[PDB]
Amino acid sequence: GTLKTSNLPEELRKVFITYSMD
Amino acid sequence: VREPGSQACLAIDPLVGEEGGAAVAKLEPHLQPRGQPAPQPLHTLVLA
Repeated sequence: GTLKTSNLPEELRKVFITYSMD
Repeated sequence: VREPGSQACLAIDPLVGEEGGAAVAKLEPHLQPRGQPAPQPLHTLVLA
């Protein structure tokens, strides 16, 4: 296929994860 | 009596553009493989 690249600014690259011990 | 020659009914058929239509495209992200030497979390221990 053909390749594509996202313009996602670094500010939108931040992620937060919440979980439990198991 | 009258003849339908001039007034004949009309059928219809669309001029479909499917022959020249673009296709739907599926995207797949090229994962940075861990099979290749990708980095790992540096779980640290202390030698006391």
